[PDB]
Amino acid sequence: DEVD
Amino acid sequence: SGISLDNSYKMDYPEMGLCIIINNKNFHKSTGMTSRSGTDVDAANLRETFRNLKYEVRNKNDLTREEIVELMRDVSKEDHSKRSSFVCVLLSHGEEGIIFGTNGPVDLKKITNFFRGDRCRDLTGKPKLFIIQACRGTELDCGIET
Amino acid sequence: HKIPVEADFLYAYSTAPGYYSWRNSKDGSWFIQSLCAMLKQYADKLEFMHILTRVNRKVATEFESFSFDATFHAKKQIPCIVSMLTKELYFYHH
Ligand SMILES: [Cl-]
Repeated sequence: DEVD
Repeated sequence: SGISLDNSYKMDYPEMGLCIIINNKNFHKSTGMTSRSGTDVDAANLRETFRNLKYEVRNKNDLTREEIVELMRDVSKEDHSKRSSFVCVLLSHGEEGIIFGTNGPVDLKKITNFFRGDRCRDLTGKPKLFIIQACRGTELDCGIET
Repeated sequence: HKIPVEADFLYAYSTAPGYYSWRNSKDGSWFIQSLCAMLKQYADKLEFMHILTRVNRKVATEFESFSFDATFHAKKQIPCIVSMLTKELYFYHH
């Protein structure tokens, strides 16, 4: 999970 | 003929229309923006999904902010008279109101303005869909139980 | 008659105003995975706003972040439908  | 209703967009033009997918994965180093791992999965899912809706899909990868604007401009000036709708998917870093070309940001309003009812008459009265996978800020949702 | 130059747009945002949006490096983004699944299952059956409401529930209920960094762990996401459409939109026709 990574953020944009 | 009998009674008519017109509560739904006419979607039986000869073509469903364009689906432009802008998939930005790798950004210019000088921007400091990280590579968006997993976005190719999204781009492929979207391509197949909108292919099966009979959209003419165009995938575009790693576009600068200048290329994004020119592509939106060029696309807006195509003949949409035989197309039911228009779809644009933007995959990228973002902030509120903004999405990033590989080399810097683009105002969302600048992209969508090309398709305004008065500036793209082939699409007047037709649904223009913008689907946006990108940040709108830096808040985090902690959620609540059940 | 005229119509507003802003009418007939729909903005399907992946996340609420002001919020991060989550992307999984292996499965793709929460919102896009959910959107394609719901389009595949319901494009021949539901009007578009009702499809996008299923996407909202899918993202809201089925996803929660996992991070070694306490700041980013256990977070949630709600997408955000912004509609200036003047009619119902069905991707199929009669
Ligand atoms: Cl990827």
